[PDB]
Formats: sequence, C-alpha cells, structure tokens
Amino acid sequence: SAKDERAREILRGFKLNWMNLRDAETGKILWQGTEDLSVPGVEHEARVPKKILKCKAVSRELNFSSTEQMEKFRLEQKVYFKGQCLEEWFFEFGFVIPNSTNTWQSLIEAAQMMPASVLTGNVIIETKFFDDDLLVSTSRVRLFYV
Ligand SMILES: C=CC[C@H](COc1ccc(-c2nc3ccccc3n2Cc2ccccc2)cc1)n1c(-c2ccccc2)nc2ccccc21
Repeated sequence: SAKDERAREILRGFKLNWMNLRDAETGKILWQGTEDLSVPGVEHEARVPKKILKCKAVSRELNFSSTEQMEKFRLEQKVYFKGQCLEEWFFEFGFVIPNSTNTWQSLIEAAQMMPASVLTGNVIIETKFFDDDLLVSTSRVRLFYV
C-alpha cells in the first residue's frame, strides 16, 4: 500500500528527542528522559516517582523532530494494568513542517488509583502515534513507581 509505505517513511524520519513530566498544579518537574520511548517493538522501562499518582493532572513537554510533513500528528494512549485497559487519552498536535523540531505541551488529566506498591511493574502505557488515521507506530513503556 502507498499508505503502509508512507507510514514507514514517517517512522524512519521521526525521533522523540526528550520529554519532561510536571505536576500541573506545582509546575514541578517529576520525571525527565532523553531516550526515545516511542521506538516500537521493544519494551521500554521507566522509573517514576510514586507521588505522581497523587497528581490531579500532569503536564507533558515532548520534543520531537520529523523529516516528513504530517497533516494531523496525534496520539492515542492507554494505561494497562495486568493486561486490562483502565483508561485512555487522546492528544492532537496537528500540522508538522517537514524537517522541523517541535516541542508539544499537553495536560494529562487523571480521570481511584490503586497504591503504587500494587501498580509497580504491572502497568504498561501503550502509545499509538498517527498522522490523521494512518498508524505510524505503537510503543510500550512498563512503569515502576519509586
Ligand atoms: C495524570 C495521570 C498520571 C499518569 C498519566 O499518564 C501519562 C504520562 C505520560 C505519558 C506518555 N506520553 C508519551 C509520549 C511518548 C512516548 C511515551 C509516552 N508516555 C508514557 C510515559 C512517558 C514518560 C515516562 C514513562 C511513560 C502517558 C501517560 N499515570 C501514570 C504515570 C505516571 C508517571 C509517568 C507516566 C505515567 N501511571 C498511571 C497509572 C494509572 C493511571 C494513570 C497513570
């Protein structure tokens, strides 16, 4: 398909350079990393402070570069606990200039959370990156709450 070829081209030109997460109330930085957690086909791991589970909302800064132009870059993301999706989020970035580097800010709302001790190692966040309806990649991060 021209569409599958196009998906592979966008993925080939894409890199997530760095990402931060903040308490949306505090503005305090809770986690940061420079590892591209969006790379597909390998299970990524992340160690995050357990106090993040007590935030009402978390603010994400995601810096990415893309050789390919995209009309409607967006994400759909799910939290899975032992295999079961507990919640889903949708975020839209929109147009991406070819060969651009971009910082995307998002406010992620928590929608009752189990304790960190129960969740740790048993949560996966699965993120699907799309351009409009074309699925570009699917990646997964297993979470440890410390
Ligand atoms: C305000 C709710 C707290 C938090 C919210 O969720 C997210 C926080 C960051 C992301 C996220 N955006 C990404 C973009 C590209 C690639 C991966 C991305 N992720 C997953 C991620 C990002 C950074 C570190 C670890 C995992 C996705 C969801 N959350 C977290 C959580 C805490 C810290 C970091 C990530 C998730 N674990 C939860 C378990 C049950 C319910 C909600 C949970």
